[PDB]
Amino acid sequence: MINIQEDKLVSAHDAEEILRFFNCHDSALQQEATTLLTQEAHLLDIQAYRAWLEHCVGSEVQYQVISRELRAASERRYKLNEAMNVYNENFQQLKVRVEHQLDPQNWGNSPKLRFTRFITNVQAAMDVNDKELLHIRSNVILHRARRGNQVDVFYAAREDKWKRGEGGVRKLVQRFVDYPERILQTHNLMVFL
Amino acid sequence: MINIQEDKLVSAHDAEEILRFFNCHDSALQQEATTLLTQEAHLLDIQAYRAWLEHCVGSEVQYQVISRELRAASERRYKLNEAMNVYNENFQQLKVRVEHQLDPQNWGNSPKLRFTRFITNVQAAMDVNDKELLHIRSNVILHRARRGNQVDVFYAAREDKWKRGEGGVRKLVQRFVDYPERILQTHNLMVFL
Amino acid sequence: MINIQEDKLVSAHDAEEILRFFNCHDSALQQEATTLLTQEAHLLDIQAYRAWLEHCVGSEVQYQVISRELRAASERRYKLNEAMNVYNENFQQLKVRVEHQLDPQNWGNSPKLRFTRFITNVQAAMDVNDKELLHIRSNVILHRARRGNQVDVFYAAREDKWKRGEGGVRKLVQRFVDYPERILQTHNLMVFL
Amino acid sequence: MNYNNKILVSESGLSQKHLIHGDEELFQHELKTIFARNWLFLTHDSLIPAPGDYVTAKMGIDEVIVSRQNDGSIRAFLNVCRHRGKTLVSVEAGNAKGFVCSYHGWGFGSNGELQSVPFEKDLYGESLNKKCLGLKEVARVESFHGFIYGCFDQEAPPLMDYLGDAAWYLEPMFKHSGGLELVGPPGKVVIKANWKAPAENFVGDAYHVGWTHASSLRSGESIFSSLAGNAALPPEGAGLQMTSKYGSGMGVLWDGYSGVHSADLVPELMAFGGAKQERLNKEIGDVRARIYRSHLNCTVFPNNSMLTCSGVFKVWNPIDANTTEVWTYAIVEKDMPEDLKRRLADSVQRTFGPAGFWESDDNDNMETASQNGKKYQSRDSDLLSNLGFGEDVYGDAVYPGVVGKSAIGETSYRGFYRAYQAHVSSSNWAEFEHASSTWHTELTKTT
Amino acid sequence: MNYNNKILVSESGLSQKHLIHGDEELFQHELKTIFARNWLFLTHDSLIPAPGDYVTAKMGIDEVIVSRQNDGSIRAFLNVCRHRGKTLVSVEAGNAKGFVCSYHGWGFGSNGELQSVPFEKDLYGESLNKKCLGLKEVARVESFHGFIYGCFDQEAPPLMDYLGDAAWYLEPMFKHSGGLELVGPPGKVVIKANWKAPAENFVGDAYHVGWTHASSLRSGESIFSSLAGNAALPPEGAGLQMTSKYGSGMGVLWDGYSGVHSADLVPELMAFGGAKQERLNKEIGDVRARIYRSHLNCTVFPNNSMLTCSGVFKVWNPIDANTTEVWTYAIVEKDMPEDLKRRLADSVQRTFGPAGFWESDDNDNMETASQNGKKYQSRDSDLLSNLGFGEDVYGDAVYPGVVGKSAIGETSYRGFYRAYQAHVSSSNWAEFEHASSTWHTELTKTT
Amino acid sequence: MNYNNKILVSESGLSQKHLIHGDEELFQHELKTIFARNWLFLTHDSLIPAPGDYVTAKMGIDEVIVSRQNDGSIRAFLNVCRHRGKTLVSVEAGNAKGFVCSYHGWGFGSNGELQSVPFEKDLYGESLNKKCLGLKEVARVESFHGFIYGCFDQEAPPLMDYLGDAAWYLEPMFKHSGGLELVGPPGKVVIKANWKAPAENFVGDAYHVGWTHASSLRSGESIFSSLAGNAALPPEGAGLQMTSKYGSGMGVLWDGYSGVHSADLVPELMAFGGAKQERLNKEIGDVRARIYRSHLNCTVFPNNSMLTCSGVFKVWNPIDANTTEVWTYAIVEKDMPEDLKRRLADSVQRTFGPAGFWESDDNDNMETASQNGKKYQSRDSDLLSNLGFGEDVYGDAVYPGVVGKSAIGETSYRGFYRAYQAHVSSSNWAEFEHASSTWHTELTKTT
Ligand SMILES: c1ccc2[nH]ccc2c1
Ligand SMILES: c1ccc2[nH]ccc2c1
Ligand SMILES: c1ccc2[nH]ccc2c1
Ligand code: FES
Ligand code: FES
Ligand code: FES
Ligand SMILES: [Fe+3]
Ligand SMILES: [Fe+3]
Ligand SMILES: [Fe+3]
Repeated sequence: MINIQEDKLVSAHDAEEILRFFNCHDSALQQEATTLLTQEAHLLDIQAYRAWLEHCVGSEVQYQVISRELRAASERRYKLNEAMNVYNENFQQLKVRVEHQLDPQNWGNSPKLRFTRFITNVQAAMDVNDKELLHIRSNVILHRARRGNQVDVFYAAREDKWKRGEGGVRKLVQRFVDYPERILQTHNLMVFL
Repeated sequence: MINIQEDKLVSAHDAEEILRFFNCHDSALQQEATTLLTQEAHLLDIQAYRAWLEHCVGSEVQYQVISRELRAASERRYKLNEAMNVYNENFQQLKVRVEHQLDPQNWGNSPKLRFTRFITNVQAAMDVNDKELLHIRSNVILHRARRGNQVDVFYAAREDKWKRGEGGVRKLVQRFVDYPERILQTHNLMVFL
Repeated sequence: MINIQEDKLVSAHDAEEILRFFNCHDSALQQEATTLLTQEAHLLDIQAYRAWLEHCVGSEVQYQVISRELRAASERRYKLNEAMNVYNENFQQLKVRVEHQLDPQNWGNSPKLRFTRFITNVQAAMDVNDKELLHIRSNVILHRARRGNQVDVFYAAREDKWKRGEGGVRKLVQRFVDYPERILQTHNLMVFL
Repeated sequence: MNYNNKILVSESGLSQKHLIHGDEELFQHELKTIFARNWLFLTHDSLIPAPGDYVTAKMGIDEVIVSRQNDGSIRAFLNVCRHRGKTLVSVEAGNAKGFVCSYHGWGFGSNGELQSVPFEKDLYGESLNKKCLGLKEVARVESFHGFIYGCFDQEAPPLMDYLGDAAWYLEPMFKHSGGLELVGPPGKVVIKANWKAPAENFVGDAYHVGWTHASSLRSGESIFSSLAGNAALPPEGAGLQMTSKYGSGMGVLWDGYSGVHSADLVPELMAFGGAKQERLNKEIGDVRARIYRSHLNCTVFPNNSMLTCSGVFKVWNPIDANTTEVWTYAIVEKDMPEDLKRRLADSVQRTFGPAGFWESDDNDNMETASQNGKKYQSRDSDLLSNLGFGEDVYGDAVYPGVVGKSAIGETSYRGFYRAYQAHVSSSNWAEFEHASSTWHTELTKTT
Repeated sequence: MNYNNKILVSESGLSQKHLIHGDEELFQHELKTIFARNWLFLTHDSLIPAPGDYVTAKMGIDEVIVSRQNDGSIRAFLNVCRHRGKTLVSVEAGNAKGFVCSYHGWGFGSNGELQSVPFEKDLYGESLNKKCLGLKEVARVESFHGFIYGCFDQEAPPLMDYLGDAAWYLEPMFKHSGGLELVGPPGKVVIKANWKAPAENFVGDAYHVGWTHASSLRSGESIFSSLAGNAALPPEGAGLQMTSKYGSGMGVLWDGYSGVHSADLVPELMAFGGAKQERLNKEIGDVRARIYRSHLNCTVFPNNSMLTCSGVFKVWNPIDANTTEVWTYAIVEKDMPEDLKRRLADSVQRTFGPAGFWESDDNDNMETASQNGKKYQSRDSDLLSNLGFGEDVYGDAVYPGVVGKSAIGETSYRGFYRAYQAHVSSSNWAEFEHASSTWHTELTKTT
Repeated sequence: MNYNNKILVSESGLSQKHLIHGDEELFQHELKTIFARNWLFLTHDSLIPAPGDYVTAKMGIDEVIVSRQNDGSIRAFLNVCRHRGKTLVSVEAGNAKGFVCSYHGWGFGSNGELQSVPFEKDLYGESLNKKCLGLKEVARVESFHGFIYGCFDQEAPPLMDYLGDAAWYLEPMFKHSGGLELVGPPGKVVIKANWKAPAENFVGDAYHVGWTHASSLRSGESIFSSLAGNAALPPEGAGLQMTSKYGSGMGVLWDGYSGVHSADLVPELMAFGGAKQERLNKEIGDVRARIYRSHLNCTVFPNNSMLTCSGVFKVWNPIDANTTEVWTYAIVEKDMPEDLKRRLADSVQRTFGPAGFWESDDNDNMETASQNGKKYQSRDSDLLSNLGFGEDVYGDAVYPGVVGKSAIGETSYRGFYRAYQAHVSSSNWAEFEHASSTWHTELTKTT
């Protein structure tokens, strides 16, 4: 498909991901992935954070959301840390975040927040090497509303790896998001994308 | 699945709805529901309000959109009206709203409004007791644009009940929306979610 | 279905399109169309513009986005140009736009822009007369983010015609968008819807 | 702009400068001379009936906590911590004996008093003057038959006196009906209009109904529907208009007890009000009993409006010159059956709430009229309120106040804006009184 | 800020304070001294050709209705109801004999007159002075070969005189070509720039083309493309720059009739303009015939810009110091074949419309230069416009105005900003004339 | 408002008017008297180590380019082209020998000099004074152990003198540790608070930790966790507070080297800091070695804050009175192992970054306290900072500055706001010194 020498704006990473999905298409897998993500988003939207952890998140998970520094498209000399991790969580770190959300002294959660998630553009492809693993790509719009007139809308693309698990319970083992807005205008990014 | 004693932020209502969809999955039903909702949204977007009423809305319909008062998460004594009905319409009340939209002296409809709806996260499950009834959950982003520079975007989750009807014409018998923004910043909520 | 004499707000064009999709439903076609559009949006989001042109756009393409002047719903005498073309491109004109995007002296593309597209409400129907052609309707939310704190969100419905092509490579032969906001508040409309 | 000398409202309230709906300096000035000086709606007894019950409300741009005390009284306080100024309460209603600040944990009682400070002994020792650190209290809180109003100014006249001649008109429904309840929670929506635009519309504008609401009248089949599209005007004696010294005023449409309610409620309401009216004839007289079941469109100066019988109750909360936050409640008669209470409340919201189809008809009118007040060529232009001028009377033997004995006119606009000039050009309540010593003469001039 | 004394533009227009692109107090002052004083573009005959046709247009921040009268003249009125100030017309164009207000139903004719008031006899009797209640009228409305301009000031000079020396340059294309039509509707987009940033860019900036538009030049293969990336500059005699007393000015690029059009149109256009030129040689002379088919980048002071030959026509409508609403139309020669008219219009939008790839190149330049005018350390800094200073001439035997006989320079910026100082520091048209009595001497100083 | 006379901060810094967090006129005044007068954080050596490396930074509302010169020095310039004022650099970091303007192509060197102008000879000839057209340079740029600060005022005191008594506290970690590195890029988030709200919180607020951060303390299991929900206060001698002449101050929590880090890092950090401390005992003494491994919550006046040991480094960049852009970096000790550096940086962001769960706890506090400063009834109200007043000392034999020998108090708020009055009421650095000649006496008064 893509040749990044000709398609000059495309990164090598992005070109690898297109290759992964354009090759073998498995309609049934796409539909299964769609259901999985819809169920995950439902659990998150109702703030069932413990259930999300138990039913959707694997023990080996890496949950990562980066913010990349703005650099010149023609840059090639400056070689220092390119991004920073808004999230780079293992299971225990996610659990700490979930406990924080559920603590009755989390004053910011009263009155109760309202979340609505919109998941679209689902694509799925089996890993070539590890048959327990499925690659799933999806885009999310996340709407947060709190305290009468606070409204924050988040937009992103998610690159996931999910394991088959046991009993048909698929679990997230990696989520990667390169957040598209460099300066957030949503007060914070304290939401699970 | 969920235990609301442990998942402290989850309401009993929300936990019941997750139970309904996580149980039996019927892929064909999900796709049928997706088509139904896409067709309904198309009719609404082109402002075919009479067609929507005739083709999509049952005579026994309850079309309800609530706004809940902000209360402390730890509240337990104050027991007065918790919400108010932005919409709580029967068929005749919807018909009145449709006639209002189509009246040539509705000055606010000239120049013609523009609507675009985005329906996502569709889930469907048959009712356990009434085989004529299907539960459908979906999320909507609704974009309204009028008078050159007025733009209002609405976000919500919809809990629907649709009846099989006659001739394959499924009809809405209940729509429930708990609107997530307490103070609207869209001039009004005069849109059909 | 619709009778535009009764459904007074509906245009003849819009009523023709509803007729097209409500008639024969081909579930497999809907899913194929969904995959096609998801793949196209992925290529656009990673700014693989040459690949998009080569893999998704037919040589006979008309890519058209109009802005309609605001007129009275009761107007019937004034008969001068009703719209204007924000885009009305043939293949060569799209190619010029793609070369402009990829030129290293396009200063506005450094630092690199970030795009995220959300495609929903996909409907598909074969053309009655030309068996090489498929009608596809879909809605798009397009999010652009650049230069730290610039964020522009676009919303629209797309009326497409795609040809079967060769080798299973479907290609766009017509895209029509009637842009819903008359006065843009996104700095420009220099995005591919 | 020199507010002492600037003529923003002409003599007799005949016109106003369009800039009053758009000027941000004037908006800031109104915060002082209108909102910090006059009586503002807070809540109803029915919303905070028990000790410890509270709600939050706005007073101008300030937010206050309104709390039922143990002795049965109501006190209100700024919703601002006395330490470093964080907002104390983040919810709209509840029940509590106190409020604790989420920043450093200071705890205040429902009576405003600073009751606890974390680690007070180890940190402040005995140095903290808690008695001078109570929440900033609203000076005046008074009730009009369960409806609670606040005023930041200790010099204000009592609420009953402030209502002036309008009170006589409200009493049949507010007092003699056996009492009203406010059904919450309110709808809340932001509109891009000045607070005065809806205030003036509700205080005195029956002229707009047939045209603005043509579609709603036609579609809802309510009792006032004969006016759709100005297809017809009512009978010269179909109603009256009135206004008062302190700015409050209203329209009266005789017998219109079902108000804006669609035909589904018209029969039940017309039966209910007519039966109560028959009993009130003996208690308060035929005229006042008829007023009870007559539709009153009123504004209690400055920014509280209502439609009796329809049961619409509004607060036009100011945000800036072209932004207002609209709160919509329903009012119901306490002795109505519960099921009728529920249906009436939904109908109030159906017509005048966040998705109210009647309220939608008014949006563009209010927003564009307000926004045009900012436009260069319109700032110094004159908004006209002369309809009916020189036919108003006062001191009538039956109907008090400055009164226009016609259903449709601009009497109430003139009284509202006269009170507004007087306030904007005055530094205190004594100066307003001096400026208002011939208020009714100014309003009736050429008659 | 004292606008009588503040030097915002230095002598000879050599520099301007950066704050002029960001200061909101100055923006408010420009509403009075620029927008309410000067001639502003409204529409073209081709858009309202028949009696009853109308369009809405902005004049500064005000909105007006522009209407073709039965006698063939055009009158314009504020789009504001004379009653309570609601916006009268909510559409952009149409045909009507009158306009009725959606608030209370007052009806005004296409001639601005108050013609009907609902229930006038029953309500106002004979008390309503309808003759003094017509819409507020734009004092002056004049045409330049079908292009309609308005001015709120009755003291303004006639439009033709206001165009001054620039008119001579426009006449070959606007008059001798047989006439132009404006193809609507316009594109409309909001940018976060001051209105002066695009105005100055179009009035006199050829220096930016090769660098700002490097990518567009390279990609579109238009006739001006040799300049991509400053790969090359043109011939000293490739064009000229000019400016005039009242602020209007333009660049001239000899023979560039296909302008910014991509190669797909270059042959047809170059053939069309060259054939017309051959006929015009005998009518207006070789020099003026060449001007006809030469690319003019012009700003008609204050906020109307155009590219002849390219056919780009812009209005930079001010919203606030860092917000402008850009309207883009196409201009075509009336006697061009219809199909060529259609293709040229699409190409205008393709390059300079809402998705115009050339216009996109300029976005960041205009927006950041404007926004930097608000930044503390840049407010008092000097924007430079000295390129070519002391080589400009005036009263030349062939080319009128203050003229720089070079394609690239800043002559036109200097004349634009000189006119701007004079207006901002003047209370009326007489004072502007007094301040401008040695305008060309100031501009040519050291030569 | 007359800033010469207005008491915005009471005597001894005991209280401040709430309007200081909301008044836009004051914000504009702070641009002059705070941001254009004092030292502001730019970057660290570790971010621009090689010749040609640069970053962009804000200084108040201005944006500057900070560039490593060939000789090893650092110079900073306004990010604004000297021609027509376009922003020069659109990226946040890079390496380059110069910067070229995308508008007309002027090229400036990394040293600020105008080096090239397109077609200079053909256009400007020899008329262009390039030597006077270099970028506008930041007058003063100085380093505190690799941390680079800028000041627009040539009259400012040297950075080391400006840090005053706070420097003694920072030196163990900034100098004697072997040096720190800043790990970029920073997180960047806009909050709807005044810049002073987070500045004051970090400079002197330990009182809020147990209550505001109850949930974070409980969930993260960090070393400070015993305070969750004010379940307990620390030992009278658990720390101290200090402040200085020029406004900088900090809290010291003895031995808290793992700071806000969750239990996963506590053992490794406590081992690392304790081992370094043992070596520092011999070099700088037991007290200063303990300070090295003690948690310091500091604000370097006006808007740079940090938590040593936790490694949180913040810039509170002002946008308007109720808007601030928060930049969050991590600081690490240069001689820590690489893997520990990486984990510490992620933990800094985990707790205090854009999705920092601790930082989230503070949001509402800062935002509502700031926004309440705009509310009419709170403008003239007093924010209290009297905790600990009349127990502070100065000139102590061991700990320099004005010092409160208690972990929790408001000493540092008082010193911050004292410096703030002095600046807002002064026209220059000499006047600030005159106003500050008895600074420590004012702060210790009643002791
Ligand atoms: C009915 C009658 C008169 C009125 N004025 C404002 C609303 C309204 C409703
Ligand atoms: C071509 C030539 C000169 C110009 N100035 C502004 C636009 C433009 C286009
Ligand atoms: C730890 C200790 C004291 C503090 N003040 C502000 C943040 C913070 C963290
Ligand atoms: S701000 Fe409320 S306790 Fe400190
Ligand atoms: S505002 Fe136009 S008729 Fe009243
Ligand atoms: S604005 Fe930078 S070169 Fe002109
Ligand atoms: Fe109304
Ligand atoms: Fe340009
Ligand atoms: Fe904190």
